[PDB]
Amino acid sequence: MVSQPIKLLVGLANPGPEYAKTRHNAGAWVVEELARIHNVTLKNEPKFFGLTGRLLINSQELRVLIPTTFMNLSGKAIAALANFYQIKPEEIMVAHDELDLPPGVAKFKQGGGHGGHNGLKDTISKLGNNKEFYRLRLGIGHPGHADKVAGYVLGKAPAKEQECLDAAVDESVRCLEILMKDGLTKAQNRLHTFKAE
Repeated sequence: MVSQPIKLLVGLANPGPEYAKTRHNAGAWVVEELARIHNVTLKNEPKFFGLTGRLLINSQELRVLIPTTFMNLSGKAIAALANFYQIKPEEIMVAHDELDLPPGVAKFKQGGGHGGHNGLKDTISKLGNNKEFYRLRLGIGHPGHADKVAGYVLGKAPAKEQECLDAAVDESVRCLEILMKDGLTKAQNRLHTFKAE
């Protein structure tokens, strides 16, 4: 129950209103919703290259971060904040859009590659070439063709598809609450049975 590894939750993003509802900001959506439910307004802290907060959830202290960097420079923010607060890579969960899962699905994972995701790739680099941070993989689906991936992830999902996304965001937030109460195994056990329809 009370033991779980996460001290910092990061939602990857590109900055500003034109990118806010693009697929590549899916991780930020999770952080935004968790903050909203827990009555925290994020603070722009230039020292941390991002928007930051602190939540108390089942007596566990959870810091949150939405970088204001380019997506490919996300690691600057994550490292700056984690090094200041003495948070290890293994105590970070990074929420991000996942091409290899469909809209409406999300999964937790420890470690792994970047999958060609520019934010994950920088995060690995800037955390001392350490892959062993946790991930919240928010499915966004994948276009046919490799050459279309950048355009796809920088696009806005159409309405019905966005409903599936928003439903997975919602469950992901519920399951982050469960992570903080019941631990990772039970949180994962619930999240991995979810599929938005």
